[PDB]
Amino acid sequence: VQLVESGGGLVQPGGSRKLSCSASGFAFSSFGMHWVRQAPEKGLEWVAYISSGSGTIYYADTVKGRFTISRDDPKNTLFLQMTSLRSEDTAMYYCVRSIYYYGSSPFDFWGQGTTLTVSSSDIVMTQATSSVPVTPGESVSISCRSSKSLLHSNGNTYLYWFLQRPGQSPQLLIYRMSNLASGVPDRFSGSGSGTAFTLTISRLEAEDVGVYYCMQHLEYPLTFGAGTKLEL
Amino acid sequence: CTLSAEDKAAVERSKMIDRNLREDGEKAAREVKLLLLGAGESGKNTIVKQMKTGIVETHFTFKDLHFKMFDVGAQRSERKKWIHCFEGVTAIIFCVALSDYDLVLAEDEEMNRMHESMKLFDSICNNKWFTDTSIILFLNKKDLFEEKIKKSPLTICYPEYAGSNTYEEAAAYIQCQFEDLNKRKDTKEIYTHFTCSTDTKNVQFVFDAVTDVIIKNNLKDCGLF
Amino acid sequence: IQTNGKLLLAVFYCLLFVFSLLGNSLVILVLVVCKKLRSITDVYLLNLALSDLLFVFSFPFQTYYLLDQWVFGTVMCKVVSGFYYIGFYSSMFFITLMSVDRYLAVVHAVYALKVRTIRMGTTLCLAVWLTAIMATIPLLVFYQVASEDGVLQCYSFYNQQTLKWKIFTNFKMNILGLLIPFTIFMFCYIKILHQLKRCQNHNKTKAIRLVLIVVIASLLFWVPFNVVLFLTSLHSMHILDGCSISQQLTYATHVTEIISFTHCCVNPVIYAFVGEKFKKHLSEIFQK
Amino acid sequence: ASIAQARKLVEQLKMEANIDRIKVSKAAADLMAYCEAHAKEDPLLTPVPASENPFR
Amino acid sequence: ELDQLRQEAEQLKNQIRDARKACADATLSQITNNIDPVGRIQMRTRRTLRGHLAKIYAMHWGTDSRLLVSASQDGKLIIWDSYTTNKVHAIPLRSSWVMTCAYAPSGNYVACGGLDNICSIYNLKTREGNVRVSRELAGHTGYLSCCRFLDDNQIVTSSGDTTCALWDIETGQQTTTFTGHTGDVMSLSLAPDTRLFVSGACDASAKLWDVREGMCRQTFTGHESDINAICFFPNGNAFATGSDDATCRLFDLRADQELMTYSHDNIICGITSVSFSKSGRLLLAGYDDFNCNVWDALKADRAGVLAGHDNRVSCLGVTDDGMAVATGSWDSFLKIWN
Repeated sequence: VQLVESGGGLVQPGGSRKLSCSASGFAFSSFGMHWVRQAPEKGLEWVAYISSGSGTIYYADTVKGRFTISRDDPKNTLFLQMTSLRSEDTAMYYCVRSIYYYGSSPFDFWGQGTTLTVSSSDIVMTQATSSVPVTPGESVSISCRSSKSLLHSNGNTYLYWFLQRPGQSPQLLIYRMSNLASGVPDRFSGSGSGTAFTLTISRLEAEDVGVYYCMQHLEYPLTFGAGTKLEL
Repeated sequence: CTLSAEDKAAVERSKMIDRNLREDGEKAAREVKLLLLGAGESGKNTIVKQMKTGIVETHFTFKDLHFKMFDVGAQRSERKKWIHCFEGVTAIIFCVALSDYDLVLAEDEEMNRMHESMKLFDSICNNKWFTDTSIILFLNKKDLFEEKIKKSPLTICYPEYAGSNTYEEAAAYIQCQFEDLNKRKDTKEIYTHFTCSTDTKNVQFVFDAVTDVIIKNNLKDCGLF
Repeated sequence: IQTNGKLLLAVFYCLLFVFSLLGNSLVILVLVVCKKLRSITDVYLLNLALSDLLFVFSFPFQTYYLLDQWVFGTVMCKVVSGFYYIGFYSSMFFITLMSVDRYLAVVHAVYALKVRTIRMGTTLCLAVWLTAIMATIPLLVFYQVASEDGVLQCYSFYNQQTLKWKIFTNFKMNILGLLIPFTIFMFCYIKILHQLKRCQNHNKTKAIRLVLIVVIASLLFWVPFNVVLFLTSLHSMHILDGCSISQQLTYATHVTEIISFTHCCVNPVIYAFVGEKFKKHLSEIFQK
Repeated sequence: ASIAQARKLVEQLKMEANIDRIKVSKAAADLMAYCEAHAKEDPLLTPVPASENPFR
Repeated sequence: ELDQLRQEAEQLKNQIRDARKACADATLSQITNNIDPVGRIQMRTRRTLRGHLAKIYAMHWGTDSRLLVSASQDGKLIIWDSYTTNKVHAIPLRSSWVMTCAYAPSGNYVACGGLDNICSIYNLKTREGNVRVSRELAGHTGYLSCCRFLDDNQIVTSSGDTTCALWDIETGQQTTTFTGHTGDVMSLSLAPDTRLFVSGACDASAKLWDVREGMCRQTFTGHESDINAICFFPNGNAFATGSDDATCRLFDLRADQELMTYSHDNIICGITSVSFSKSGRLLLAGYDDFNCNVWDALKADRAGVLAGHDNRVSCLGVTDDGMAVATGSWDSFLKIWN
């Protein structure tokens, strides 16, 4: 399973360009896709989302109309067409995949990344800590607080926990506050009360060192946490 | 809406799945289903080669018409439990070997092979599931009968028989006898054809037969009846 | 003379209306409510029942017009005329479309099994509906209510300039309303006989009987109206003129209306009620 | 073969004939005891209110 | 002497029969004569699952009692969600002739099979996102009538070759083979203990086999015709058998005898499927006369009728939490009842 995304480079301001994301090793048709970009020094932020069969093509509020995204199912590719770049658009674009059914793990796999440089009522996510000293082998609790109740009458609360090793793509940790991502050690766990949710690390390791992000998946404009960084 | 983003996306996945299911159902409906029964060594394999585990499945298209032929010769189980799964087939191909009336069943000489053939035919033609389903009944080993009749008169298998030893009279006798096993004449039909290894129009006979069945089915559906 | 016949055809109107409403409602209930719209012919039959009922609103208002002066109003008068005319064109195109469908089913099955789907049937029936509405609109705008001899009459009002249009629109129901589609009806239904004659079925005799019954009955209650309308148009444009002939033509218009819209009752029975499937469904419903 | 088949069948019934069997009253008592132990828990036997029933 | 062997078999049969006669002083009906009846019970069509185009032959409920799996001759094994009638999965089958479907207790795997004589084990949860044939288990010389997962590695398959089998999935071989059942085995049911299981066959009898030792301990007779469905009492020492003679026969494992029969003069068709509730008070049986029947277990009275399927009811199931009863009939609709 790979998500190779190509393009990037330095572009004159106001330019237009297409970012590419070539996928292999899985049924690209059955998996919806997302483009999620990261500023050089800030956290991740949602950009675009396209469902399976191209039924829905959603974009974040700040970037609607200016951005477009399409998919080539016969060739298993994803393209993000880009118009009139600004200094705010200088970022690191990540290609993310998702699937939606009961028991599925959205945002499970993330891409390697592409760099793009440009010359000169939404749910609020708060990670109040933003810096915590860590000592290996000791349990750390990192709490993310949302503006509105992430619980839904269906019985689900929609919070996602992502770990970013340095110089590495984000990795899913917990979905729906309590479901451990497949392939992730049990040292991480989650627990929340519908307004604030904590990720608990039992025994810290070197792999645990990184930056953690919290997502909500209730309203379509996805909002990200600031990022809690681990310093040993 | 009162549905989350993930709930809506799951509903969209379900919509895609229903669309694919409808497409596959249309594709299956375009297809013509034949259930092939051969009483022992009744030319089943030979005709199978000509037109080209428990069940043997074959698919072939002739003049833009698709055919799925299901052979159940190797089942060797209680037919009452798995013969109803074939309710709804376009037609039943039934192979009878004419050369078998001199030969006897492997389970002692007590029953003739033709006798077993007609009990099996009486079972399947009159089965409750195949009430309205047509039968294309193939008379195989025509050359063997033609060469071999003069040695043994047909009266041994049919004591009531009184006729010449020529091919035509004997074949007419057997065809009439097999068509006589049909308890219920009005609903269904029986198509008889004699085949050898040389002929290449046996599958054409199958096509005309299933075309008749298709026309009858639509006549029932279209209101002409 | 015409008054006694008018009372007789009013009693016939009452019986005709109740029977047609009951038959169309029962066919609709069986096809969509009690059972499923499985086949393309099932869709076609249900839509033909809707077309029939769309025609059967008309006769209560027409009966009231015949018995008494119009009191509904000009807009209601146009609505009544529209109901009548959409029933008309819908009958044309639906009978012809089912004719084509049966031709495909019986003659070219190797193509029918693939062309005949729910989507194709929906597209054809839809196109029939829009064509009927677009044909109705020009006669929708024509109808007007006028007071003659103290009696209010809702009728298709034509001026001297519109008199030529009256000839064209009356002929349009002949040359385009019936002549073009009944060429297809003729070609398909006799062709069903030739293929069915060259066939081996136990059901071929019953099917021959039913197809002959349909093809004769459609003519019986469908051609006299068109030929009488054509003759009336000829009289209006004065090639064949006679005052006593004109009175006989008015009487013939009344009786040919009777003949034409007895179809709203007879067509459902011959197109749905006869046949094994509908009797089976009726028996199942009675069992329920 | 056939004689050996009969022999094996005979040893089969011989093995099956040695099973201890308890009084049928004890059997019915056990059945009714399990029936009474979980009578309240079963949703079909005792109708549930619509609030906690998910299939609404 | 072969006649001597037959005589010994007859003597053993007499010994078994009179052992049962001595071990049965009374019957069930007199014992439960004082208890209050269930009374009239009705279950509505809460959900109707669509999308199947051929006759439904088998159903199975997931462990959580949210997901379910449905099999039909259209070659589609469809995994559905109950409350939201969504198709979480739809698997095209190689062999459209399917009569058995199974949901693994861990929910990771699903089993299918039929006239193909092969049991297909399907891995739902994979990185690729597509359900794949995890393993193809072969070896039965007849059609696979039913198959239940012992766990993610061990599976039991009953077949029409007059045999049951216990297969190890990862190796792909059949570790154990249960033989001695004259007819074609039509159904099997694992106990909650998951080591002993009862299987009924076409020879009008059932046998309780053990998974570990691999030999039948108790053989139960009583029916006049074939046995189509078998199920275990929720506790474990009793089991119910649905047969072609319009009677449901409930037996106890310890008493080794027929504890009760269920029949009424109206029903004449066979019983396609049988099931039990959570408490064991209710026995649900689908028949060929198009309607499921709910019987009281302690009193042979019929508790009610679940009607609403326009064709033969071919499979039944009860949710593990016991909340819902799913009936899948040949009319290509599965209905959930509550």
